[PDB]
Amino acid sequence: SMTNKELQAIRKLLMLDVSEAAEHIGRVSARSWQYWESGRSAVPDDVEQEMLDLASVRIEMMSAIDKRLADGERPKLRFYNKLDEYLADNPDHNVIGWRLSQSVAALYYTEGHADLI
Amino acid sequence: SMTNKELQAIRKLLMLDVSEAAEHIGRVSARSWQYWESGRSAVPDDVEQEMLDLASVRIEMMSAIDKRLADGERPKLRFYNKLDEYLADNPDHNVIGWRLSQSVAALYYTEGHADLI
RNA sequence: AUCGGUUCGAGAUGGCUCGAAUCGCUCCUGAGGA
Repeated sequence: SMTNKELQAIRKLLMLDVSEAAEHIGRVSARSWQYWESGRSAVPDDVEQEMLDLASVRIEMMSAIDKRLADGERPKLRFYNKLDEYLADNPDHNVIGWRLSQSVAALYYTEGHADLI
Repeated sequence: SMTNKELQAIRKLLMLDVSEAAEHIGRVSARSWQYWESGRSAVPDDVEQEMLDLASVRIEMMSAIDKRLADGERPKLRFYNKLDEYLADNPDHNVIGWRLSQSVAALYYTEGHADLI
């Protein structure tokens, strides 16, 4: 059972906007998502499960970069500034994968391990 | 020199809004900060220096939680929903420390090391 | 006019229906205006 604070924490960590999360994860309007983050309405179960699943996918993304850093190379990571240039390189992905790509790449750029292209 | 992608990456990692960074870090209008992130105008050096200094404060905070994690403790971290609630417990801080606190609390909640109150 | 971001207000309160402030896109002459 979630809490509005930790729901907002997971949403802000994965670099999602309110309307993007409302359309693609909630399937609700943005006002309903704002009422879930405010505690006026209780967070549903499936939203909790899907956000925990997306955090697991983020851990699977970080494991391969740790695997490459174990091999002594220095990775180059793609930081797409716009969704259309992301979809030019990615046929079968959406805005969630773009946000996950940005949130994974920003971490390893800030820690000094990798480079952004 | 710092590219616009790296500036946007560090800004989105620290959970700062455009207007907040434009007022306190940039001391400019938000229209100019969008030009620095869009690539129409070059990033000034004194913004680069400030963002790297702030990221070092974040690394210091993560080390400070990790030294408590080394004791076998399960730390209960504080996530603040509002700026005035943070200012009640931190009279001499401002909005930047609130955002940094929120990012560190979200990161340690997500990976299972900590609990949120 | 139209379209985006952030923060909020009501209502037999439901994953619902209506609204508000402000910053932008656009136009003019690290800035100011409608």
